[PDB]
Amino acid sequence: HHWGYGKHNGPEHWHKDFPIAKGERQSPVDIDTHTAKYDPSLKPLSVSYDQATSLRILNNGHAFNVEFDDSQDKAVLKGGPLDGTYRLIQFHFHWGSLDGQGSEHTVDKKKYAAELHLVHWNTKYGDVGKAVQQPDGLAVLGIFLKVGSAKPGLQKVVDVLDSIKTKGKSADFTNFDPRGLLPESLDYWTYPGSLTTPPLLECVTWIVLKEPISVSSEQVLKFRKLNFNGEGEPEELMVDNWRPAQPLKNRQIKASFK
Ligand SMILES: NS(=O)(=O)c1ccc(C(=O)NCc2cc(F)c(F)c(F)c2)cc1
Ligand SMILES: NS(=O)(=O)c1ccc(C(=O)NCc2cc(F)c(F)c(F)c2)cc1
Ligand SMILES: [Hg+2]
Ligand SMILES: [Zn+2]
Repeated sequence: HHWGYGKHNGPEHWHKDFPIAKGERQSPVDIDTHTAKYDPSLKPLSVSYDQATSLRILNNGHAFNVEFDDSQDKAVLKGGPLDGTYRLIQFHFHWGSLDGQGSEHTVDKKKYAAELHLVHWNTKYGDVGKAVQQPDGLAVLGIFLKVGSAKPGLQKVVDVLDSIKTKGKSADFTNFDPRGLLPESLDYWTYPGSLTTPPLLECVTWIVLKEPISVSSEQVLKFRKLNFNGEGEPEELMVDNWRPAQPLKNRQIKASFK
């Protein structure tokens, strides 16, 4: 009665309502490190998050989004394979019920515990609504999470999850610094793709970081305690909200490093 990740409304069914699901530039994809083309013309990424203004965190029934004020060029992404300035609008995660799965993208078929997506829209389009209608409208920075040591910068997010346990719940979330979620290196792979959830619009330039960040078992456990359902409805734990790898088709994955 609406898409989800369940047996009856999961990824295998999305194509019925969103035919683009079987499109030419769908995400995520498997990154085969041996076939990725090192491209020397790729410029380094420019991540300027020092003026980032987070405002709210909400459980939307599919994942939890941390939203940022994108009214001005406060937190932007430029450089890399990008042409123009991209403003950060929100970030969310995809994760699994077990540590051996959770990521959307895979590297040489290897799945990580989770995947962080920092969503940005191209400023030349005026608003996000217009950007999703363009081939280069969005830029998503993907970061893999592996279970190991705790990530201090992630704890503030972890602590607030209790207040947004169910669908539709939101909590004020100001003064969060997204710089605390970045790995040391900004080396990346890039390819043209799409949103990984319906409407599955093919308007995204994907930039997937090579270096994952570590999070503790305890930190990822808290993600698994969220609910897909709203208050008063049957409880369904929010886990495995990831889409399986899609055919690469006529696309080439470029790498910024040798
Ligand atoms: N400036 S703000 O904090 O008041 C604000 C925050 C989030 C959104 C939003 O998520 N729209 C949906 C949405 C988000 C995306 F990231 C997209 F790519 C998209 F197409 C639609 C809009 C405004
Ligand atoms: N996991 S990910 O990075 O690929 C991803 C990022 C953002 C969104 C999103 O904003 N959906 C809202 C939304 C509502 C609409 F009505 C739209 F038209 C639209 F494009 C997006 C979905 C997936
Ligand atoms: Hg598009
Ligand atoms: Zn995502």
